Amino acid sequence: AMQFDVTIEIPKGQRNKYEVDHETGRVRLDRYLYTPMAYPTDYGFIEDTLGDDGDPLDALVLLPQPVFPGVLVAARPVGMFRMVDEHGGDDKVLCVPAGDPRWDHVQDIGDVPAFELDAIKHFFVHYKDLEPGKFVKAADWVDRAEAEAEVQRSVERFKAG
Amino acid sequence: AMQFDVTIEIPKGQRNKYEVDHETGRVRLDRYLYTPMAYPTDYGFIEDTLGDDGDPLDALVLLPQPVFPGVLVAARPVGMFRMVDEHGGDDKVLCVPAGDPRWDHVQDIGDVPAFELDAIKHFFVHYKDLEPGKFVKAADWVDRAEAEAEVQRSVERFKAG
Amino acid sequence: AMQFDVTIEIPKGQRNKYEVDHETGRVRLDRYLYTPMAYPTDYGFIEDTLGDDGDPLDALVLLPQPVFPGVLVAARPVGMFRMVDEHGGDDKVLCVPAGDPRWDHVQDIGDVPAFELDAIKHFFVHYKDLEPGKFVKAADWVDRAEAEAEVQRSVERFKAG
Amino acid sequence: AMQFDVTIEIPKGQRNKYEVDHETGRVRLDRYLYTPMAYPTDYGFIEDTLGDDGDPLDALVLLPQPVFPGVLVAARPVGMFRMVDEHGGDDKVLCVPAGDPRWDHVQDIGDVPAFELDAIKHFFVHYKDLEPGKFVKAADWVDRAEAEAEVQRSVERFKAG
Amino acid sequence: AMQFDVTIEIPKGQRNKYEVDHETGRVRLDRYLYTPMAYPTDYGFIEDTLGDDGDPLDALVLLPQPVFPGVLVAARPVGMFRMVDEHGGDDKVLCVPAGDPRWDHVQDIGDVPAFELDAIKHFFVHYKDLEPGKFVKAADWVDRAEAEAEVQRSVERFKAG
Amino acid sequence: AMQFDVTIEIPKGQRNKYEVDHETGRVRLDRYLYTPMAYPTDYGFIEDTLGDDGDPLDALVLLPQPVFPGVLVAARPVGMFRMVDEHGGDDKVLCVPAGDPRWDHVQDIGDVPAFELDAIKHFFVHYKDLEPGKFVKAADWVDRAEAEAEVQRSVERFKAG
Ligand SMILES: c1ccc(-n2cccc2-c2nc(N3CC3)nc(N3CC3)n2)cc1
Ligand SMILES: c1ccc(-n2cccc2-c2nc(N3CC3)nc(N3CC3)n2)cc1
Ligand SMILES: c1ccc(-n2cccc2-c2nc(N3CC3)nc(N3CC3)n2)cc1
Ligand SMILES: c1ccc(-n2cccc2-c2nc(N3CC3)nc(N3CC3)n2)cc1
Ligand SMILES: c1ccc(-n2cccc2-c2nc(N3CC3)nc(N3CC3)n2)cc1
Ligand SMILES: c1ccc(-n2cccc2-c2nc(N3CC3)nc(N3CC3)n2)cc1
Repeated sequence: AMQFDVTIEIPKGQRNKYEVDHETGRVRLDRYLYTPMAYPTDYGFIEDTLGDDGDPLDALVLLPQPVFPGVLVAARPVGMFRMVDEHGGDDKVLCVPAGDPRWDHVQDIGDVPAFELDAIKHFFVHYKDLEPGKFVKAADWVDRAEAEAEVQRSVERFKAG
Repeated sequence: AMQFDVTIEIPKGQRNKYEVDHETGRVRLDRYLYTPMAYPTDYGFIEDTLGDDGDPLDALVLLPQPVFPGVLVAARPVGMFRMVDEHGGDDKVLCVPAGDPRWDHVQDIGDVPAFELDAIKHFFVHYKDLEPGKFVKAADWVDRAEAEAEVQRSVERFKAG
Repeated sequence: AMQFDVTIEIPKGQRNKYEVDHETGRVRLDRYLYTPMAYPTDYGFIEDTLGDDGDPLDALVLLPQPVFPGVLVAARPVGMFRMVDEHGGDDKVLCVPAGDPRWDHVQDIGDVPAFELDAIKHFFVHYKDLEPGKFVKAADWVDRAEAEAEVQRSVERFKAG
Repeated sequence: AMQFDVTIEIPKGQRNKYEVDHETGRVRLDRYLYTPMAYPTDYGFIEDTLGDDGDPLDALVLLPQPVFPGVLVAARPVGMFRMVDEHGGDDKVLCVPAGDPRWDHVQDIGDVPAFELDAIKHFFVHYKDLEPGKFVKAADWVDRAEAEAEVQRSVERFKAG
Repeated sequence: AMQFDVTIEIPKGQRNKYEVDHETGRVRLDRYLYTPMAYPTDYGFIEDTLGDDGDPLDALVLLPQPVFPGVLVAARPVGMFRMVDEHGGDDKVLCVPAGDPRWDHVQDIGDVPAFELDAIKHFFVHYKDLEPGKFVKAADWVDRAEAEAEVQRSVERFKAG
Repeated sequence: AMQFDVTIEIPKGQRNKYEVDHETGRVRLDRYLYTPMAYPTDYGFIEDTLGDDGDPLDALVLLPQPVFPGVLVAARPVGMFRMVDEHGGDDKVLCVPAGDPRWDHVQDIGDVPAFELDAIKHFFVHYKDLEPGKFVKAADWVDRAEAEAEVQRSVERFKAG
């Protein structure tokens, strides 16, 4: 089964948006969000990847308790959230903790409840509503096979360099 | 100057929606919100009032640090958020702490920054997006004179009974 | 379907053990726990009940986010944790929030994962290990039909008085 | 040994100052403190007392973990902090949890370390520095015998009424 | 306009005092404060500077929500807090987040309210009261032009080396 | 007196178990604990050591307020918790903050109260009860002289390499 390390930038329930400077590895505060919304899951990027937009591939990790910015988590994909914004393509791979038997019944996107997927969709659709010249469109949930394919080629793109 | 006590139901930054049973005075959990949003200010109702919808008049209080559910706060109005939802009319009076000199430059709705008012508007417009058969419309900010008038008549309505 | 109000005494993740004085309705700190353990779910009692030990019937409520001590929650039973301690019988009804469609797939004790039930069992078995003259025994999970029966007779016992 | 119930108004580490309305029993926010200071211990008043200033006798309770406003704690005195402010006399009885063997080596004011007593003194001396027309003077730590005497007469004063 | 990166050592509302080892870049706990006081703003140092005392130039950053130790924040100066302690000179540049339109009305020290500046002054004047052989004196607020000048020469001093 | 730097991995009161990758220095989430237990003290490892099991020597640090993962703390030993688990030997040195006069009365294991040592023992004995093929045995508290000896040889082992 596929497995990778996700560096968590943003803990769940945060209104601060943290980034990592990929040159130095330092955590940076991007901004305090302009809307009254909180990140629905722990958010980060997959280590040693180069995604479809020239930045590392983003990842959502379902955790029982949040972690701190900069922490590594061994994760496995169960699906992916596909979206296009002002950057360009900006897809997020949905993951669970790898090697944890408490998440063994979550194998594909159908195993995740609709209310949770709807909530995650709602965040990314609406969190930049009050920022001018920033939108999102083409929001769509896809299965694990599609998620594994995008991880695979993002590792290939990274190795070429 | 006008002054009243607000019973805070919901602290700022909460995703739990608390109500008060007005018969008993007990705090009740209404629901965990279906959207990934947090209450932008401390939220409650004005004591000894009966609003335009047959329930007590709601109030938003700007606090530097949040309080707990059930706590009283002496407040004064600076404006009001006017809205209509599935209940009917459901206006919220915007307030600051009374007798605190740190809020003396906030006297009317123009003194509150646009980014804060936009954020408060955004919460109430979008927080019930994933609940079916629940909407809001006619969202509008009004000045202190209009807010003081609605408080005044809500006290009259309450005394008649 | 059966439904009742649970008054939450202890939030999830707390090491403080709160009780309610049933004469006054006041929240009281019983004690800070002697073991390094935290309450695995939100813990309280069902209103207007008199259980098999002469005190109100205890209840465990599965919540996504914890509440404060004294808060009411409309709940429905899905099972029960049966145990005997130094008090005598001391059963806890396992519940979920009533009227919430996100918990509709949890109807009986089989729908709750083993890891969660094992964790809840582990707390009540071990949390009084360092308190002398305090034990527990006969720890056992039972189904909803058994839970509904104990609620039913505890309401009957309460009405007789 | 002497024992009494303390109603905790203010948790440890808080910058919000809560009071209780003694007519209704409701918790009220007095104010957010003007200095960058936090309450060094859990703070409240002893139930059914009338102190040397016409209000209930205040109490500081040493707890391992803080509680919520309005919670009762069975406590026993080990000393008292004597002070005079703009109100008049305003003494605070230092207490530990009663019936807890982990506090059995704390019997009198000498058993409490100097650094903790100095820190508690520092709070009450300096927390109203930026509020005009508010001071404190005659700050002094006294032993348990003196504390027990003030509790005793404050109960007598309360019973006369 | 002037702009720089501040590495936040201490979040707002903390009683732990963190430092950074400038050789390694590791966060270190200096000490738990001896007084019952909390840091009034987020506190750190400006990257790539060498101040008037041979250490990096300290900075206070006004944030709506606190960050974690080690996080970078792009900031711009609006003033400076001038003080002398047992180290020697130990000035702190007051900043707001750069490129955030919500702070555009804060351009100079006059735009910051007196209550906030008084509170920040109060912390640094009193937080070492219970530490022997440690004082502060010559506490004074100065404008942006003075702050920009000290940043400018601290960058020059750093480049010389 | 002996003194060393402890890198804190796990803050007190956490159910997340963090490790450090000793190759990179990155913090990693090992797992969310399977039992409803929280870490009784701040937990980490001593820098530049190689213990009796081929990994760095673990350390428990008594702090008044918890720190974040990755933070350095100058500590001194007062005792050691000796235990054998599925790894092999896995001893933990009990420490207090070095150069802090508030901990000067804690010099050896006898100065630490029995309730605290019992609680720490209880955590490590029971926290892996629900993980299969994981046990602990030979749990025993030893004095400072024994702790200093194990630190001494773990530094020797580290220097050989
Ligand atoms: C499927 C996927 C996720 C969830 N879900 C939503 C909120 C929390 C969870 C959750 N949370 C957990 N853990 C670690 C405590 N486990 C699961 N399980 C697959 C059975 N689900 C429920 C069903
Ligand atoms: C006008 C009204 C509110 C705000 N505002 C937005 C977030 C926090 C505040 C705030 N917060 C405070 N306090 C108590 C710490 N005071 C004020 N002032 C009127 C000057 N504003 C700023 C300007
Ligand atoms: C069955 C029962 C409970 C859980 N469980 C364990 C931790 C959190 C949950 C949980 N949490 C949630 N909510 C409100 C966010 N929903 C559910 N679901 C029935 C599908 N489960 C998972 C499966
Ligand atoms: C005497 C009195 C108080 C303290 N002290 C200061 C901070 C925490 C404590 C404290 N905290 C505790 N508990 C419950 C965890 N127990 C004690 N003991 C009397 C031995 N002290 C230490 C010595
Ligand atoms: C001037 C400078 C600072 C403040 N002040 C004090 C506490 C919070 C604030 C504050 N907080 C905010 N944000 C981000 C939420 N914005 C501002 N504004 C310049 C209008 N002020 C108020 C007026
Ligand atoms: C001996 C060793 C530890 C403790 N103890 C247990 C919980 C907190 C403490 C504690 N906590 C503290 N600090 C920093 C606030 N100081 C001490 N003292 C040696 C006197 N003890 C009490 C007695």
